[PDB]
Amino acid sequence: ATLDSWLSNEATVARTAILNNIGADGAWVSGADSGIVVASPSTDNPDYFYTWTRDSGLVIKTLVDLFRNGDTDLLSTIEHYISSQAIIQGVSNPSGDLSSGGLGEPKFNVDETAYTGSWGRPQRDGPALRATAMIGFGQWLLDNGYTSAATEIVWPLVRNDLSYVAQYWNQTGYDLWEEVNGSSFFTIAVQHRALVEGSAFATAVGSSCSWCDSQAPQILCYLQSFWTGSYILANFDSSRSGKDTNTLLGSIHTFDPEAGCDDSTFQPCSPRALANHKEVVDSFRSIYTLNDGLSDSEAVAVGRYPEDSYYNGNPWFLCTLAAAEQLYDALYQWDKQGSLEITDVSLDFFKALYSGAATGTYSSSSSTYSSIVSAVKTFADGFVSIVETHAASNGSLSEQFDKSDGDELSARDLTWSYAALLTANNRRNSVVPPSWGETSASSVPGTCAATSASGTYSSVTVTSWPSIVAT
Ligand SMILES: *[C@@H]1O[C@H](CO)[C@@H](O[C@@H]2O[C@H](CO)[C@@H](O[C@@H]3O[C@H](CO[C@H]4O[C@H](CO[C@H]5O[C@H](CO)[C@@H](O)[C@H](O)[C@@H]5O)[C@@H](O)[C@H](O[C@H]5O[C@H](CO)[C@@H](O)[C@H](O)[C@@H]5O)[C@@H]4O)[C@@H](O)[C@H](O[C@H]4O[C@H](CO)[C@@H](O)[C@H](O)[C@@H]4O[C@H]4O[C@H](CO)[C@@H](O)[C@H](O)[C@@H]4O[C@H]4O[C@H](CO)[C@@H](O)[C@H](O)[C@@H]4O)[C@@H]3O)[C@H](O)[C@H]2NC(C)=O)[C@H](O)[C@H]1NC(C)=O
Ligand SMILES: *[C@@H]1O[C@H](CO)[C@@H](O[C@@H]2O[C@H](CO)[C@@H](O[C@@H]3O[C@H](CO)[C@@H](O)[C@H](O[C@H]4O[C@H](CO)[C@@H](O)[C@H](O)[C@@H]4O[C@H]4O[C@H](CO)[C@@H](O)[C@H](O)[C@@H]4O)[C@@H]3O)[C@H](O)[C@H]2NC(C)=O)[C@H](O)[C@H]1NC(C)=O
Ligand SMILES: C[C@H]1O[C@H](O[C@H]2[C@H](O)[C@@H](O)[C@@H](O[C@H]3[C@H](O)[C@@H](O)[C@@H](O)O[C@@H]3CO)O[C@@H]2CO)[C@H](O)[C@@H](O)[C@@H]1N[C@H]1C=C(CO)[C@@H](O)[C@H](O)[C@H]1O
Ligand SMILES: *[C@H]1O[C@H](CO)[C@@H](O)[C@H](O)[C@@H]1O
Ligand SMILES: *[C@H]1O[C@H](CO)[C@@H](O)[C@H](O)[C@@H]1O
Ligand SMILES: *[C@H]1O[C@H](CO)[C@@H](O)[C@H](O)[C@@H]1O
Ligand SMILES: *[C@H]1O[C@H](CO)[C@@H](O)[C@H](O)[C@@H]1O
Ligand SMILES: *[C@H]1O[C@H](CO)[C@@H](O)[C@H](O)[C@@H]1O
Ligand SMILES: *[C@H]1O[C@H](CO)[C@@H](O)[C@H](O)[C@@H]1O
Ligand SMILES: *[C@H]1O[C@H](CO)[C@@H](O)[C@H](O)[C@@H]1O
Ligand SMILES: *[C@H]1O[C@H](CO)[C@@H](O)[C@H](O)[C@@H]1O
Ligand SMILES: *[C@H]1O[C@H](CO)[C@@H](O)[C@H](O)[C@@H]1O
Ligand SMILES: *[C@H]1O[C@H](CO)[C@@H](O)[C@H](O)[C@@H]1O
Repeated sequence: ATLDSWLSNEATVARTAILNNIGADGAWVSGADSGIVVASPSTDNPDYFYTWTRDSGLVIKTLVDLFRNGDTDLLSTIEHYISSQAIIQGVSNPSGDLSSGGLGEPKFNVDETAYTGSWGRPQRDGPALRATAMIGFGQWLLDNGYTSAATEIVWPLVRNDLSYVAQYWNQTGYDLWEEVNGSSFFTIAVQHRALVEGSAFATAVGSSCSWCDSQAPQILCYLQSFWTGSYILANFDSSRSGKDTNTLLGSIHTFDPEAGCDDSTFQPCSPRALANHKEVVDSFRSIYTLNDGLSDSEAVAVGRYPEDSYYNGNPWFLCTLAAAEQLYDALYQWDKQGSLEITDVSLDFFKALYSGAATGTYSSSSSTYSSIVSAVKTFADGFVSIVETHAASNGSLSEQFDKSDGDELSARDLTWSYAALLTANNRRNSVVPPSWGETSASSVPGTCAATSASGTYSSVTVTSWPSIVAT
């Protein structure tokens, strides 16, 4: 269709735009140091000309997956990023120093100096996301015989971030949207993931991560509290409803292609994640004029949370794409398992798309399976069409699009918007990320304990990168 062709061309635009936003050769961000991912080239109204640990980590993880799939030209970009982080980790900032909380700092100036003004800090999801991005490259390094780079450069940087996660996971902080000071689903979910793959990586380089091991099961134990019985609570200590795309992001970014539809880890096809998906998406159906007239079986423009007032509260490209990505992941999981199950928890999600839905197990060769996956694929593609409809003619994706007229607003050419497009497109094409070991990390302890474990901190100096040839 035109969606297919638009996506193929947009994926090329997205890759280029991301590179334009990374220093020190990025065309849109002169001033940014080497390997510094800038959130947006917008220097004013709003000023997003800074580097966020979260956006950077999410973007780099996307680039690492493309690289491992054959986009070898991204190698230098990844190396520069890792080199820049060795410096950033040691930058004394309002959150602290390397070993005293500095790693939880949300953003920095593009020249690698600390941002000293007031900001919602700390944001504990950053160290987890940065660790996950680096671990993926470290795995490639190990697999391709560059053991030294993995052991001496990557591992020590990762060890710092994992120590921060294990030490402070059970403390409040700001959510990914930088507004709620409390405890957040997305954050807890990505932290659990980071400790699990961090322990596997530590073992691989001949070291260990005892703190990853003791804390991961406890974080997972706590993660269960976010399920309300009908949807996933985005944050504790909040007065909002709790329906928030924060939860869809938590699911797609902790998706493991080897995982079943596990409720404990909220995988994309888990009854809990599907039930949550309908609750979150439905919360935007009546608040945006842009959604007027659409029925419940049709995709709609999705924002962050229904109570949002940032720029008056509008749909976001990355949030609308996350709604589609969770479904592409679920389709992949159902296909790989050879069946789909409908339970009392997920019945409403399915019934909205296929009125004949009934609880039961449906094999991939059954008529019901076929009807359901077709309906789900159409629904998912629907979200992507809404994005296509509001992107600029040359493919530019801003942070938000107007709730009434769909015009682009807020930060222009948002790097995260482009990475979200690349991942949704990949999943749509059944291109999945490497597994993180969910299959041996979904067991919940019988009793949850408020605890922590302190790891270790040590400053890393990147003397030089070996002549790595990636073919
Ligand atoms: C698809 O096509 C689109 C359209 O062409 C492409 O998007 C355009 O991309 C160009 C860059 O190639 C952008 O140029 C920059 O513009 C800003 C000013 O932007 C504001 O004003 C624009 C003009 O407004 C007026 O005209 C329009 C009609 O043309 C009219 O409608 C409007 O009412 C008004 O009359 C606006 O268009 C623009 O809006 C956009 O952004 C909004 C905010 O994000 C968003 O909400 C909107 O929806 C819209 O998207 C906005 O209001 C210039 O400031 C900027 O100049 C800097 O960069 C150039 C080099 O790139 C440099 O020569 C300048 O000296 C200056 O450099 C500073 O900033 C750089 C980073 O931006 C930095 O690297 C430099 O070192 C330097 O930084 C230092 O100083 C700053 C001072 O603030 C400081 O903060 C730093 O710390 C540091 O010390 C560019 O000229 C267009 O804005 C943009 N247009 C649109 C509509 O988006 C798109 O890229 C294409 N996509 C693809 C994939 O190809
Ligand atoms: C550190 O780790 C410990 C151990 O894991 C954490 O302790 C657990 O904390 C959770 C969350 O407080 C707690 O769960 C609550 O149990 C209560 C009953 O014992 C419930 O009343 C409470 O209900 C809320 O959550 C439900 C979903 O589970 C919602 O359906 C319900 O509407 C409630 O949500 C509203 O109210 C809360 C106030 O609790 C508010 O913050 C929300 O925004 C929302 O408005 C929870 O189920 C566990 O019992 C605790 N476990 C133990 C063993 O003590 C601790 O929270 C961690 N601390 C940090 C900072 O990480
Ligand atoms: C970029 C960021 O901007 C906004 O956040 C800041 C607010 O503008 C400030 O007002 C202040 O928010 C405080 C509230 O006013 C207060 O009522 C209470 O909620 O505490 C808040 C924190 O102290 O500071 C905010 C920064 O912490 C906007 O609300 C926020 O959502 C924006 N974040 C986006 C930007 C990027 C960069 O691409 C992403 O990393 C985030 O995920 C986006 O959500
Ligand atoms: C998640 O992982 C646990 C082990 O930690 C399994 O028991 C479960 O079946 C799933 O694979
Ligand atoms: C599954 O595994 C976890 C540890 O990962 C245990 O805590 C749980 O009791 C179950 O054996
Ligand atoms: C948190 O609590 C656990 C036990 O509940 C300890 O093992 C840990 O050292 C920390 O005190
Ligand atoms: C994390 O916090 C626990 C308390 O829950 C401490 O015992 C531990 O030393 C670390 O500081
Ligand atoms: C956590 O606590 C341990 C023991 O005090 C330290 O070694 C570590 O640096 C972190 O502060
Ligand atoms: C924690 O442990 C690391 C790795 O063993 C040390 O290098 C560091 O100094 C701290 O003692
Ligand atoms: C802690 O560990 C780092 C990474 O190996 C070293 O650079 C530092 O000198 C200290 O041994
Ligand atoms: C590790 O941390 C030190 C400061 O404690 C820095 O000088 C070094 O560049 C690295 O970031
Ligand atoms: C890397 O190593 C250098 C010394 O070669 C230190 O100055 C830096 O703090 C980091 O440990
Ligand atoms: C690169 O190698 C130098 C050799 O002196 C170290 O000092 C530095 O810590 C980095 O590992």
